[PDB]
Amino acid sequence: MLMPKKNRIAIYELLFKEGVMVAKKDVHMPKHPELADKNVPNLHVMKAMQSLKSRGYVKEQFAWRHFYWYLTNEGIQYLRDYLHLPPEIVPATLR
Amino acid sequence: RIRITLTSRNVKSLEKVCADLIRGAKEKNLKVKGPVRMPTKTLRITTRKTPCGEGSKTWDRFQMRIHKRLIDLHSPSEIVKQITSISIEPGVEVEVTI
Amino acid sequence: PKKNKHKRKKVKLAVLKYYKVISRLRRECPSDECGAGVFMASHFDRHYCGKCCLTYC
Amino acid sequence: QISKKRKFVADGIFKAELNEFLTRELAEDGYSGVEVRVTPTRTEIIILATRTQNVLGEKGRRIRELTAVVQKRFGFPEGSVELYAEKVATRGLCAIAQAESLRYKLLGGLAVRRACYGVLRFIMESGAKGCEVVVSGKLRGQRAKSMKFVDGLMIHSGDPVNYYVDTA
Amino acid sequence: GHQQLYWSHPRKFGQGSRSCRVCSNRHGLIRKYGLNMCRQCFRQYAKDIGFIKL
RNA sequence: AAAGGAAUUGACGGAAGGGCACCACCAGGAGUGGAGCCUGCGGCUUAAUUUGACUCAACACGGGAAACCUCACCCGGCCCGGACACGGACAGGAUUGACAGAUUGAUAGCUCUUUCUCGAUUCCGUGGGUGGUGGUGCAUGGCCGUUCUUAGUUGGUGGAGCGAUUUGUCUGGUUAAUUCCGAUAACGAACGAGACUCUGGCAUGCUAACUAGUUACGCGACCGGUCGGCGUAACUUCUUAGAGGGACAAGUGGCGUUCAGCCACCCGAGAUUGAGCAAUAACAGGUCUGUGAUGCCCUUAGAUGUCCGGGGCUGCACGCGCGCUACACUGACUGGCUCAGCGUGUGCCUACCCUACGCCGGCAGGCGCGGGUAACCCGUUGAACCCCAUUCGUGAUGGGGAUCGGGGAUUGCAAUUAUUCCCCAUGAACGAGGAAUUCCCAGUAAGUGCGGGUCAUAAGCUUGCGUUGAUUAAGUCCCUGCCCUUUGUACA
Ligand SMILES: [Zn+2]
Ligand SMILES: [Zn+2]
Repeated sequence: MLMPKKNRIAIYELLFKEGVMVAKKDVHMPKHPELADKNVPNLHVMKAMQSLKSRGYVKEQFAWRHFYWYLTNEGIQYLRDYLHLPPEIVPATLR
Repeated sequence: RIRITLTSRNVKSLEKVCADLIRGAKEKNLKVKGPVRMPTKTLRITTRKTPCGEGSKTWDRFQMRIHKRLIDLHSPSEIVKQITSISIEPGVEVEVTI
Repeated sequence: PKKNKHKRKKVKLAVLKYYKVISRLRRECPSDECGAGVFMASHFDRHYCGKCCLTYC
Repeated sequence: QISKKRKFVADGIFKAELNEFLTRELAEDGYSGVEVRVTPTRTEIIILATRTQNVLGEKGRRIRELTAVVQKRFGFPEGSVELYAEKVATRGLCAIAQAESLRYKLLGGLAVRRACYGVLRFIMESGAKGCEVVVSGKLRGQRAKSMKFVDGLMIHSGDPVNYYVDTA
Repeated sequence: GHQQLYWSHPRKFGQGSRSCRVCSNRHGLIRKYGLNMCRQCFRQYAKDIGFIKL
């Protein structure tokens, strides 16, 4: 879907920020809970993570109208290349 | 004048930890006034059993009891930290105010 | 019948129609979120910049 | 602030969603149940599993991932949650672990009867008094029916089905 | 679509303003004490919350 | 490619005999059925009057009391939330947003006219998918109802039989009960019943306490007394709630194969308190409309996804059922008086709360300072019926308050097809209901109110709480179902 690049790189920078991703099934929330500042919609995160899923870059669970997203190592090198990084910087799950 | 307030859903763990706390405070002999038994609040939700409403209309009755107690003591208010370190048994939770 | 879809209309190389060669060929939009190159379209009884949705006259 | 009743209800909903989510992720781990113990230095969440080596992932990746997702989803603060794995003594006396084991045997595929008799034989060899396993559904052909596999004795009514009988 | 008429209806004070907190249904809810589950999802997790038949 | 013989278990009968149950009658009570009204269902109309259910085991049932959402359903329109891969496109720009004006029901760049912003996320066809409260509960799970809460069900060693299988589990007595006694080729057991958990009934004996009370005081107020009127030290009777105790057919008389037990009566708080739980195993029972439980089929962009708007489920020559209100003098209407108890109370998601007291109105209400996350404030919960005096005088009357007009307030984005409330007006059958039938055995039926649910507004329904509180039975198989034994089969 046709979003700004800034909200998309804030979404991908959130996933590189902590390593995991949870959304709240929300079609109609105006703002994300963590991402109210940087102005991200929740539909942006959910369809951005489905575009990650449909190539196989994230592992998904859905429980109690909450999403869970677990990043593959294909996503680790992909977020080392799409987000532009020094090669010694690791996600917080590996520290 | 520090009052420790205990709350649980079962009576036996709460009775053991209230007995242990008054034994630890009667071994050091502060002024402790005894456990004051506040009345139990039953949360009852009476739902229907059947998921589509076809049968002979039998009804289902759930409940949960909340047992609410307290102990009140007069002491220095930093002596009081050393009694609430033995009370960490699950169920019962401790709220302290002065 | 049927309701038709909207296709993006194609004016061809209007990028030199923002200038006249030094001297611009259309008038400027006053803005703080826009500016430094942002002009208003001069229609026959109105004047139009896109982002502020501003009409003049 | 908030009531005593609404506090007890909302903590019960926390137990319900935590056990449901941990069942829905952790099929492979031997997940049987969770244990909360809350002290205000650190709030401690203890998972019951029979095989810890699939709980950790790669050098403990998924247990720190689990700490991170419980910190993110329930609104937990930065650094009040850490996550442990307790070893359960008997797999054959927990119905959730054996229910997952029969589920994994039948989902990876087997005869249904030799699966159920391996489960009944292991439960009666582990030291229980009794067992009952019903696998029902489209067993043989396209018409569904009940198939019951029992051994030993079982108590069925009264108050002692609440502490002598484990079900799943 | 337009973001001035799409989902412009008030989702305060409605039967569509509340739903089950587990299974996304709005019918036959249990609103008391902040459960907000429908009755079926009460009866699955009933002993897991602590509501016990006695 | 079996037709047939003998024998066992089961199902079934338009056979014989026992047993149980107020989902049976008998003793009887309140009723129902006839009457207006709320509400569900059958039809009838609609563009739609969505839908599942049709004997208990459908019809106040989907916790379904829908004004929008709900919401499926109709009329018209926006929307990708078609995720990825192959190819077309493309920085001479893939393309997102958009003012005025035609359009529309619309302040939908919806589209067309018109021509600015944005800059590789994005657009074009393929494949594959996604979404469904769309079907089929006759592909299914989970769960629930029902046979059935009736008292049934099964191993081990032993007997009988070549064998399927049988006895154990029965002629009888007894039990609420395959509960027991007794008879006895059976002896010992397991599940169900019972035990068990929760509640009710007792305690001057324990533990006891400014969020609970008693009482001896000290003072204030009123003509020894009254004070819920203001504050102190001893106690745990009243409140709260734990730990143990307690009732066991134990004591007595009688009946009784002197055995199970049954009946009667003292001492006693109490001599069947009530609910949860619930076996073998089955039905083509209901539910794909609780489900991101689902298998397949379906539709998938002039959608059965998804949103916004008017409409619908509420319609009525008409049935059937749950209910409410009454047909009055034990009453009605007006004043006074005095008493409860289960419980609810400021919310991740999210606007939605219990209300004291003072001022203004005849009401719903308006306005402000307060208290409360609860044994603290509403709250001594000053509840209704019942009680004590006034009037009415058997009349369709002052019972009945159905239908029907104008007005005021509250909720809400919005009350028309009146949501609710109050003021005034209007006075319909109905005078105690026929064949059939429903429910019930002690704090019971019934009379009467108060909390919870659903809820922005809220109960003629349901779920509980108490209050006033009886007649009648202490049994039978006549009726209605059901189980069991013997018996017949060409039925499995
Ligand atoms: Zn502008
Ligand atoms: Zn529920």
